[PDB]
Amino acid sequence: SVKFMDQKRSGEETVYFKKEDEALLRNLLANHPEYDPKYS
Amino acid sequence: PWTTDTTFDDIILSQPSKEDFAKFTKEAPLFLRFLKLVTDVEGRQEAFIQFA
Repeated sequence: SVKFMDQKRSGEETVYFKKEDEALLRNLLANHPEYDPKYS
Repeated sequence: PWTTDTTFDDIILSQPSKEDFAKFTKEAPLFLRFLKLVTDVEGRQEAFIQFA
């Protein structure tokens, strides 16, 4: 129950925020071109 | 060569305008590398950002 809930929580959070980080990595360089080293 | 939308003519006889001229898509990256170098030297990246 303890390791159960902990690992379930960790996996769910990991998946959710992996998706969110993928989306943010997709949409970063457009909205913040001053950081893109492609343009530097 | 055959085209369904374009026609070839003499520039002085046609007196074409900018919209009468035909448009195509050109690949940037070979030019964009040199442009990146030149802009990184000259110190004007806003223009590069707009153009890119």
